Amino acid sequence: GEELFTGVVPILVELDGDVNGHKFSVRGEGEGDATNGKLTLKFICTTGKLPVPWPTLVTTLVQCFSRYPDHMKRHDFFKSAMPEGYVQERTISFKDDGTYKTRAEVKFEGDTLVNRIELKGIDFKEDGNILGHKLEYNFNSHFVYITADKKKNGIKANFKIRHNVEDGSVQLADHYQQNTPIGDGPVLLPDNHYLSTQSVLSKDPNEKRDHMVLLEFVTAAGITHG
Repeated sequence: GEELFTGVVPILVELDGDVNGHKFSVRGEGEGDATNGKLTLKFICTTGKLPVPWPTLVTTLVQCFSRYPDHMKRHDFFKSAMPEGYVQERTISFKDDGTYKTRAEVKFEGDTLVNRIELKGIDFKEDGNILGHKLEYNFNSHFVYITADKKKNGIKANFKIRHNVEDGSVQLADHYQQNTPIGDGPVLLPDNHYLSTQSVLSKDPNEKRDHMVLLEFVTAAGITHG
C-alpha cells in the first residue's frame, strides 16, 4: 500500500450530488504527494452552476495522501487499504441547518487514485448559510481525530468543520465518518491519532466554468515517538 504513494500520484474526483432537489456534478483532477502531505486539485461543476457553496464540499471531495511520519507508519489505514481501496461514508450535520450524507469509494484505477462520491443533502433552509450562499470562499484548519473500529476492520473519524460566514460568524459542520476496506487483504488498524489539515481555496483567472482551485497539506500526529 505505502509503496503506491512514494511519488506524485495523479488524482481523479467524481461527485454526484443532490441538495434539497438541486442536483449537480463535480469533476476534479490534480495530483497528490503523500511524501509532503500535499494535494493540488482543480474542480469543475460539470452541470453548470454549483447550487451550494464550494467550501461545503471540500471534505467530501483522499486521506491516503496524508503525510504519516515514519514513527507512525503503523497507523496509516488509508494507504494499507490500497490498491483495492476503501469505502468512506459520512454524515455532515450543519448546525441549525440541513445534513449531507455521502458515500465514496477511494481506490486506484490504473495508476490514478480515484475518489467517486454520491452526496444527498436534505432539510436545508432556503435562506440559511448554505442555500443562501453566505459562506466565505476560504477554509480553516482542523483536528481530525482518527480511531479504529476493530470489529468493522476499519476506522472512524469525528470532527467539526468551521465555515466562516460573511458577517464574521461561523457555520459549524459536524462530521461523522466511517471507513471500511473494499478488498479482503489485511489492513492497519491505528491507535488513536489525528490528521492536521490546512487548505486554501482560489480561482483560476482563465476559467469560465464554476470551479474551485484547492491546495491542501495534511500531516498525521498525536503518537509519541517510541
